[PDB]
Amino acid sequence: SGPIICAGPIHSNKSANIPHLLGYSEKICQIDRLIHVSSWLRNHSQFQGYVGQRGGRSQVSYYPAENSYSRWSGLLSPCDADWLGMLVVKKAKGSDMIVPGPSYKGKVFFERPTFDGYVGWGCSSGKSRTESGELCSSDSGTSSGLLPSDRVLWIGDVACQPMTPIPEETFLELKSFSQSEFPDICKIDGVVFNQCEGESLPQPFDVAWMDVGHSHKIIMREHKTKWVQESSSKDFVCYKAGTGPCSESEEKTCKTSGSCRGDMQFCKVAGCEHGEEASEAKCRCSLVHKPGEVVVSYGGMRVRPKCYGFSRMMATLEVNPPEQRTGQCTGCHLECINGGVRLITLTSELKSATVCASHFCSSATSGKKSTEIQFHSGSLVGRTAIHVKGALVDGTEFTFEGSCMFPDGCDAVDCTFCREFLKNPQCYPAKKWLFIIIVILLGYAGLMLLTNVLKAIGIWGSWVIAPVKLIFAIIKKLMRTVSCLMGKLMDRGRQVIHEEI
Amino acid sequence: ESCDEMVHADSKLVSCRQGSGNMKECVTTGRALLPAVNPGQEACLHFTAPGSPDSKCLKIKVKRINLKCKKSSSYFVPDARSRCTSVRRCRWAGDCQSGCPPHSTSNSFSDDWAGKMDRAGLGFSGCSDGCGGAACGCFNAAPSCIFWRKWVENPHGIIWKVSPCAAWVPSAVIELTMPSGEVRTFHPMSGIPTQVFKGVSVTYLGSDMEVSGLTDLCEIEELKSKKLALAPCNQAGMGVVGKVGEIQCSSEESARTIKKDGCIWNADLVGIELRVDDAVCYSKITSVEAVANYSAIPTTIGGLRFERSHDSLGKISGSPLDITAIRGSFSVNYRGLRLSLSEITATCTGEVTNVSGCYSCMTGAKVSIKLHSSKNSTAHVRCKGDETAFSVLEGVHSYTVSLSFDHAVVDEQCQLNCGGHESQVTLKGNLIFLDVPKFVDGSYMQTYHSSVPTGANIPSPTDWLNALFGNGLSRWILGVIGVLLGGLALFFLIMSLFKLGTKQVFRSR
Ligand SMILES: *[C@@H]1O[C@H](CO)[C@@H](O[C@@H]2O[C@H](CO)[C@@H](O)[C@H](O)[C@H]2NC(C)=O)[C@H](O)[C@H]1NC(C)=O
Ligand SMILES: *[C@@H]1O[C@H](CO)[C@@H](O)[C@H](O)[C@H]1NC(C)=O
Ligand SMILES: *[C@@H]1O[C@H](CO)[C@@H](O)[C@H](O)[C@H]1NC(C)=O
Ligand SMILES: *[C@@H]1O[C@H](CO)[C@@H](O)[C@H](O)[C@H]1NC(C)=O
Ligand SMILES: *[C@@H]1O[C@H](CO)[C@@H](O)[C@H](O)[C@H]1NC(C)=O
Repeated sequence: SGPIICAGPIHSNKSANIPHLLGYSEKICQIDRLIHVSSWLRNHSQFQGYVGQRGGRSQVSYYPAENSYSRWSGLLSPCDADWLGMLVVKKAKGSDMIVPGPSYKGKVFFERPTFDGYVGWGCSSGKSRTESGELCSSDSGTSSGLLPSDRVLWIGDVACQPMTPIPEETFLELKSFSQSEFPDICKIDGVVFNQCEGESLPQPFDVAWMDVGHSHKIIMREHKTKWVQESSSKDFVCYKAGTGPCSESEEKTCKTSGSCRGDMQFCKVAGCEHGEEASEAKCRCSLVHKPGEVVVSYGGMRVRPKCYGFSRMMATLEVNPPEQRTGQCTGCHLECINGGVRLITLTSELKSATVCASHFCSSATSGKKSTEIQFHSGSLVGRTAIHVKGALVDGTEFTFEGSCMFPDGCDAVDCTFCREFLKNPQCYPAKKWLFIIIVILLGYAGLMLLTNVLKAIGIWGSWVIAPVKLIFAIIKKLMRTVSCLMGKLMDRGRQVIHEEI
Repeated sequence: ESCDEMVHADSKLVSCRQGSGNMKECVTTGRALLPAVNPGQEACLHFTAPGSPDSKCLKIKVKRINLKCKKSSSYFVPDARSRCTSVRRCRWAGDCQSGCPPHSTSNSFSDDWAGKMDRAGLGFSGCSDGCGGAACGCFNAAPSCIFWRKWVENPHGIIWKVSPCAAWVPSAVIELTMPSGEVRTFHPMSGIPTQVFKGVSVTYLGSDMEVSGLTDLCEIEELKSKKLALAPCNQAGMGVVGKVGEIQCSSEESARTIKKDGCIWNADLVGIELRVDDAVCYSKITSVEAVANYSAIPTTIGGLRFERSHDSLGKISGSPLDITAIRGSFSVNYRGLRLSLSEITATCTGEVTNVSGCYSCMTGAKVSIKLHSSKNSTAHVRCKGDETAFSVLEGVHSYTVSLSFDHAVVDEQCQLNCGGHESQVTLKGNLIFLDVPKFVDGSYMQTYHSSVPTGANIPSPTDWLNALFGNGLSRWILGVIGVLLGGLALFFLIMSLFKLGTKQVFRSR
């Protein structure tokens, strides 16, 4: 859970040397003692002393606190990678601000990965960070010459590893694609990203990022990862019992020589041999605890990244004052052709309009420029107060007024109910005479065919079939005169036959 | 400058005052039952004071009486795509041993996940089993663990405003005015008040004209291009899969960018299937632009033409086809409105100039009068039939009023008075008859006329001939005899030649 090669150092010198070793195993043994910070301080910051007082590496505080990539030990921090030979950490710059993260009181040095690279901040001897982090305040507490491990801070969670380079052609297509995800970010830490002709006050935002090594990194929002154990040729670092790491010559020979005691995982690959031996183990070891190496599968093409992290960052947001409006129309005018107004629009076409007449309303046909609107025919007399309201395309709302002249006492109907109550104008004044003449002519030749009926009655022809039914009714009535004769005769005869006694 | 449907308001409830250089001032509480009248006219609330010889009016004017809808609730629907992320591990570390160690997944069990950001949206973390071994990239011959997270995002940036409602009760728009100088327009609904503006609340009572077919239907309206439609939708809160309303959100500040909090969504919309080593997901959501019964701006559902009206509240209106009728009424409730009375009499005299217009019509007859006044009082022109009020100005001016007559000649006498100077005027003119308007193709009406005159449509004497004949009692008889004689001889003289055209078909050719 953090102890990789050995326990925590103690140190005795007030100002020692830290000689540079050549063995990679010796290097990985050295990292666990928290010496990269000391090398970064004694080389450039001029500070004399040592960091990580009997605390080791696992006790370094993290701003995320409870976070992944920390329960393991094989992951490489950016400082370890930098001391392993990758890109040099840039010096502190006055144009880079500090994200308002955790409390900085009591800390002595921290680092932050930016868009261009990685930066680090610290103070000289006898000074420490304040609660905010603008200046180094002198404190008597940091004067005993010993600095505990918790005073070194790291921001965000990161994993860095060797990567396979790619041609630039497959990289640029990423940068454009990542720029289509956020049409809001314009400038990040003074680095152009888009063209918005306007900035705003930068605000912190926490995102993930992927490092390729060709340009100013890549911002990550959605992506699928894949952990691969690999462990092909060189993934194991180890030591001896108590003494520490073995010699460089032993490490070089162990991969090619014969009998080399070790874990069965290393045994199955190295080419180990077995035989009678004693307690003379030749740097026996195993495989270092780490999940492996990460790959990224962004929409098709895949790439192994140099670094992979999640942290806070400084950026701006686009701002635009779109509130301008337009007004209403541009010199529209209202006409009146026949029984209805006619709207005219010059700026653009008409989407929908609602004409309000004296005692009616109507909706425009919509679609054209010089639209025509017709009301109900029959009642548009007198002087009106036409009032229109509507909206055009491209977001404009327009209202207008106006009027026109319409017939006052003109109706102009041919033959309906509108005339019989009005014989005074009735459109053509010399028109009632036609009605009078026609009606009197029809009245005279609608009574002439009544005297013919009166003198020659047409029902006498039907007076020949009714007497037929009367004859049948009479025959039915006189039918009954026979039964009252025959039955009575039979009854009288039967009575007379039996009346003799 | 006109009025109609007087109610004379209510007196004896006013409480008089005094001070500040005349201007008696008053406060009143009461009620009224002004009629609805047709859209275009106005009904007023002529006030009175027991002592002062001045009055102030309160007129209600209606423009549109359309069939707008109610509003149970409102919400904002954003369009959403589907996004997914996946992470593969190997069974070598001390973090995972076999799938999910507990009964159910808790928190996220890992960092870097796209759920700690701001634009991520709602998510559902899950774990599953995938391939493991030498062929896949693990050092253990056991199935590996796959951790997947699914969410939704909103590229573009459209936003839909939805209001589920099935009432469709008649409504109207009115232009209320205070007595002094104020004018404000608002829209009452048939059953609910319209809030207190300055002490006057006016509510409408309709007839509840049922529509033919209208199930649960919601008016949806885009907020970028302003495109309106009617589509089925569910009530606020619960989201049933199938209709619009699955990405329910309430605030147009977190609707464009979907946030974890602020609104509620359902599951089974971003369903994820696991591959051999990764995870890819496809959305089952349906955009609101095509769901079911998605209509457009012009529609003819039932017997009502649902056009689009340009207002501030309820921007979807129905409309009848030919004329139709709705019999409703307003009910003004005034609580603490204040009115100022001059308490000074002034000269007021005038006479009419001309009358013209309709018979018993839908608009009445306009009468134009000319007045010479030295005050700001309100006239009270009254007659045998209707009565009207308006506002007179300083100096000499002319005004027009609407009076509804019944016969084809006007000779009545009025009793015009403004302030304190009751006098007499006269009337004179001729009027014509114009019937109810017909229907003509190409016109889409958008109003519910609230009154139609019928039952007095018959031909009449003593005017059927005044433009046909002379003018006089004996002239009528002389003209009748003349018109009877004018044609009898002509008709009965053609009898001689009638046979010449009648017997050709019945005799030799
Ligand atoms: C910190 O100081 C040490 C001490 O010189 C530097 O170590 C040197 O590294 C170079 C190349 O890596 C070697 O050629 C030298 O032999 C090293 N010096 C010694 C004394 O062994 C180290 O490079 C410095 N780190 C910096 C400047 O970032
Ligand atoms: C470090 O300590 C050793 C003795 O342990 C001493 O010889 C050496 O000079 C010290 N290094 C210094 C003082 O730089
Ligand atoms: C949509 O139209 C179909 C057509 O028949 C109808 O049956 C259905 O009820 C309509 N949908 C809704 C939600 O009313
Ligand atoms: C009626 O009088 C008014 C004066 O206000 C005048 O404008 C109008 O033309 C007159 N109309 C007729 C028909 O005399
Ligand atoms: C009377 O009315 C006119 C016009 O409406 C106005 O200018 C004037 O101020 C009014 N009189 C008073 C005393 O306010």
